[PDB]
Amino acid sequence: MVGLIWAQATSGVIGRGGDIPWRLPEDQAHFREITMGHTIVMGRRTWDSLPAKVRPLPGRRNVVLSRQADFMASGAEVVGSLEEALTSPETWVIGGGQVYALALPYATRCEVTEVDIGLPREAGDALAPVLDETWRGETGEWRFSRSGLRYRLYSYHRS
Ligand SMILES: NC(=O)c1ccc[n+]([C@@H]2O[C@H](COP(=O)([O-])OP(=O)(O)OC[C@H]3O[C@@H](n4cnc5c(N)ncnc54)[C@H](OP(=O)(O)O)[C@@H]3O)[C@@H](O)[C@H]2O)c1
Ligand SMILES: [Co+2]
Repeated sequence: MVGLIWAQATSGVIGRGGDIPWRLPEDQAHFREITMGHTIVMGRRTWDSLPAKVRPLPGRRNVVLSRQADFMASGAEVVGSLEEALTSPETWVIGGGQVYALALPYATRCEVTEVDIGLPREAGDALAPVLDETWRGETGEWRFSRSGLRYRLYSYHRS
């Protein structure tokens, strides 16, 4: 099983300026529950975005995709291709925009947090991947985050 997990604004923006323009503790807890114990695969830019104290995320095989053969991600594996990372029962791709697009052919699950923030797309933004007609979706109810933004979970799946 390869799954993708991400949070997006209603516009599809998932990242700006190398970070994320919101922070929902509830979504972080959801992310932790879904990924805990499994492989997590991330692009090098997303690894860069994690603070050194939080890196690697605990209890998970942290894998970083990079074309730099000498890139060092202390506490993580650095691989040059996505296929190298797929050696575990569950693999969660945790971003960013480039790696979501790269991993989508391998994917049968997408756990998507829609954040009710009106965030027009700007040049340089990272965006959520486009899901074609093979994906079947199940939508949760809108919830209030303590941060003040509403959010809802979509669970997309396909054979
Ligand atoms: N849920 C969310 O909202 C969420 C989750 C994660 C990240 N983000 C955001 O997403 C943004 C980063 O996304 P990004 O798209 O800019 O970069 P990214 O996908 O995180 O990492 C891009 C890097 O991955 C490596 N890479 C990409 N394709 C590769 C391939 N085919 N083979 C080998 N290595 C490859 C390269 O690393 P080298 O340059 O080292 O070769 C490339 O520079 C940040 O803003 C981050 O905060 C958002
Ligand atoms: Co699990």
